[PDB]
Amino acid sequence: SLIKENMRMMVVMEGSVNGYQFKCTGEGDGNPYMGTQTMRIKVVEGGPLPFAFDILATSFSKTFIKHTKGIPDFFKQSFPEGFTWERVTRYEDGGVFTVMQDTSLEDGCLVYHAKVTGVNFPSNGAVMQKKTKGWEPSTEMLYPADGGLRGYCQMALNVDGGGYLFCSFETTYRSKKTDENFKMPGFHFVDHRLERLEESDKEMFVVQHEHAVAKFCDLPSKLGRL
Amino acid sequence: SLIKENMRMMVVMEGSVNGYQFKCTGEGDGNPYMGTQTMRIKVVEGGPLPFAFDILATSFSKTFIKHTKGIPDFFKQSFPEGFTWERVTRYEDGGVFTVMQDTSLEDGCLVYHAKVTGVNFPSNGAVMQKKTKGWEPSTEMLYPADGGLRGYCQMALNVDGGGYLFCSFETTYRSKKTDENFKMPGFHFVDHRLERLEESDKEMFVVQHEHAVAKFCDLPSKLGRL
Repeated sequence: SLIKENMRMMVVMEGSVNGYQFKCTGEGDGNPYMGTQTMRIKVVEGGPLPFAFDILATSFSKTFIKHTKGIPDFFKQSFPEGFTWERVTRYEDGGVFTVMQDTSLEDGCLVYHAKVTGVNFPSNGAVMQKKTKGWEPSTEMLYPADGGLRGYCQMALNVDGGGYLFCSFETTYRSKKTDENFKMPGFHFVDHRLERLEESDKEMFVVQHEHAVAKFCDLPSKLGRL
Repeated sequence: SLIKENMRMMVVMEGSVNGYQFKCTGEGDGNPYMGTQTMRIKVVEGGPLPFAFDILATSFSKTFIKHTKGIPDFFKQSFPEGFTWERVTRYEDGGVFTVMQDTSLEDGCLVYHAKVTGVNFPSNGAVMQKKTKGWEPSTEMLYPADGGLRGYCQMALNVDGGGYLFCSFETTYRSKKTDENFKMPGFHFVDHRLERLEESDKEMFVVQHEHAVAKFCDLPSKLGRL
């Protein structure tokens, strides 16, 4: 199959946050069926960034989700054509981060192109003041909609002092493939845990890891529901 | 302890939806430590309601959450004083459901008083057209805030035709107890599965059941985090 037990990925991210232009590139690898992946990222233009790199974290890889309980895999099924994802993240303090991402497969390497736009981040907020300390894990809720797959997520960002900064997002994943055999998943969840393993040069070099698993609620049901 | 292996509860809910006044009463039983509970509800004023009972479901019981390790029980620790919860649920189609709830313990029985207000529910929406078919399970994300415990949830309501209606809410849980020995939990999740077991008389009688468990993310961590 096109998606092997071990896969490499390359990324280019370009955009702006509060009008500040920047560009990042990255390369990594992972085990798509295990739901694990690692990415080494460099800020190639605009570094050192005047905002917390944490806001870019979720924009740097859907092919690396372990699918349990027979939940159809929207992403792995999309190759060789690939897919796109579009998202809007709203922070509790006004900041909004919108992304349009394209995922392709070239010569056996996954290729990502993310176009990002961050707006209205408060000048004295943790993001613009670089007082963030990584994300907590989260649970995404998904279901078919708008000719694709819709996902909703709520996340908490650790901040200096021991508090948290909340944000939520809605995503629409769209397949570039037109296949009679394509199997669409139904309502389900994806547990995520994105952790920063390393960083250097005022966040101009960052190493991120993510573990993701598609699953159903583990609680028993009185009606025989998933 | 004040909260026993088996507990009963009594509830009174009064308020309005889109200007329509109603009142409900209920009594239930559960096992607080197992995280299970059942409530038998009757609409005593305004029935049959012109809106889907489903929108009231989450307003009818935090004492019934299973706890294993690492997460102190904000709710069970609050007795005998009890606690309150305040919440705002926003539906993707404009409807907003706001609640102020009081939880007390009288003569060994849990007593709930919920004051609710639903506004702007679209006339032709699933709620006002009574085309809803129960909630999917969900995962609530919690952390300390505003002198209490903050909770965020995202829920999907099944609707006639096989689709879903999305909503999300933010809650603030406040303990009525002042105790220097009170242990505040840190960041965690609560998995919920609320199901309707029975109903009759155009929803003038409803039996709901809920299973809830406080937990950390299931996924392993690369950094030894919880």
